Amino acid sequence: KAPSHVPFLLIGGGTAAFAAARSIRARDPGARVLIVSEDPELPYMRPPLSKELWFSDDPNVTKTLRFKQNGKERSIYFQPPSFYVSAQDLPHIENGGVAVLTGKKVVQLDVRDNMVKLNDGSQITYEKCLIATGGTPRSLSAIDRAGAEVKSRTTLFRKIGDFRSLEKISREVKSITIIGGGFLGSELACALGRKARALGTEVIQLFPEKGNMGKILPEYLSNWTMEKVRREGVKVMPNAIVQSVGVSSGKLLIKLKDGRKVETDHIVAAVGLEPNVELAKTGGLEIDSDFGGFRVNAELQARSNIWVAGDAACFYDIKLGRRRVEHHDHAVVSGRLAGENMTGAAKPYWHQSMFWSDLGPDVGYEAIGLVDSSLPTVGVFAGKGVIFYLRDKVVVGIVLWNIFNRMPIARKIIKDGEQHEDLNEVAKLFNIHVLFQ
Ligand SMILES: Cc1cc2nc3c(=O)[nH]c(=O)nc-3n(C[C@H](O)[C@H](O)[C@H](O)COP(=O)(O)OP(=O)(O)OC[C@H]3O[C@@H](n4cnc5c(N)ncnc54)[C@H](O)[C@@H]3O)c2cc1C
Ligand SMILES: Nc1ccnc2cc(Cl)ccc12
Repeated sequence: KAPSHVPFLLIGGGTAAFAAARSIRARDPGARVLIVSEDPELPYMRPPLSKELWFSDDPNVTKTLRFKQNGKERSIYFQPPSFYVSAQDLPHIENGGVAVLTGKKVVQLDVRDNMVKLNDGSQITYEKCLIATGGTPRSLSAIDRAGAEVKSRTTLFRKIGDFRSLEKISREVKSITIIGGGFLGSELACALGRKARALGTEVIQLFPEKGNMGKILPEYLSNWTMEKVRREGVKVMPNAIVQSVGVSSGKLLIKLKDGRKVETDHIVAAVGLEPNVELAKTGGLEIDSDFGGFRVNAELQARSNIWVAGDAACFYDIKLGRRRVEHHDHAVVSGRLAGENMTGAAKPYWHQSMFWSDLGPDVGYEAIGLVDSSLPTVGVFAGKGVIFYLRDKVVVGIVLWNIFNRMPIARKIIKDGEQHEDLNEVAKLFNIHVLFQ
């Protein structure tokens, strides 16, 4: 099936890989691109798995994997199978194409010989290679010590299969507990909260921070967000640190360090991500000790014929410094950029990528740049506002709270690197006419 040589080899079949394949095909007409994906599915977008797919009117959504966005229905897959060609035919099809080798994992990378070895022993030589391996969900040490019973009833949410299995659980058990206050955990709490209001079931979200998104948003806005999640039918337990997890009367028992105890039927752990850097060993590729991931330069390049994009890429931002970003749009932007550089562009990361979060069709966040609650922040509000994240009197990150269609404005503010004595005048650029942290 897999040919012996391919011009463009993309390792990983996710968002960054697909954006690169499209970019390569657009920049190099007739290009022959092979995606190798350990997952059995073709490249698909993940944001819907914690959002639109749960708010669908169609009860066959679990099968169709179609969702309504404003309002137009679409598939979770980036392209239908008709868009792709088979790997075996990729060398011979006139004017080339894009092929996906599913159910196959690259286990060895030989940088000197421009070659990889798959889990089945097959070997593929390449001319240009992209590493777009993404990451694997983290787990809690308390769950790793809890035993097989607890582990079998704990979900690490990332893939289509995780959505299908958790959606079935939401219709079978009476209580689900989400561990993690980040965007994924909070989105899933709002999604399961909607499903639980109709079924009369329970949804719990606990995390160590004082409020939802506490590591991202300032405290005043994190607390406002916590109240909104609570009003979606969720029992939110802030300031909760898990000490142990066990099984009691057939139910899961979560013991917190502060003495509280939570009984539940199923657990969903949304506690971050680890970059998939296993190939750095055989490949002799540098890993970044500070941010994790493959260390690459501003052009996303690691070695002469190897680039890295997406969640796994720790890159140099010429304006904001060395970073590693784990956002959907960043995978598209960095994958597209890598693709262009794999066809001779030599372009640095320049167009900043944005990210967003929806806590239902009511609350919506957009953000861009260096967004960290540790940085000093200035928030101008009017249920609506903009949060400026500062560094040396220069806005380095922006959060748009219920403000839409103004990302190009935020992108220009950060690019300009200007200093501002009255950020209230900058807030007017977002149609905002007070809080510090
Ligand atoms: C449920 C969910 C909701 C999200 N919602 C949002 C959102 O609303 N907004 C936002 O900005 N971001 C969101 N994100 C983040 C965004 O989806 C990720 O940043 C994006 O998917 C990263 O793209 P990627 O190509 O780098 O990695 P991935 O999408 O993880 O793709 C990597 C693929 O490569 C495979 N792979 C790994 N190693 C190998 C190997 N050795 N050989 C072969 N294949 C391999 C992995 O199995 C995976 O299939 C969400 C993520 C999840 C999971
Ligand atoms: N709404 C989001 C914004 C950014 N990053 C996210 C990562 C995950 Cl895993 C889930 C949701 C996200």
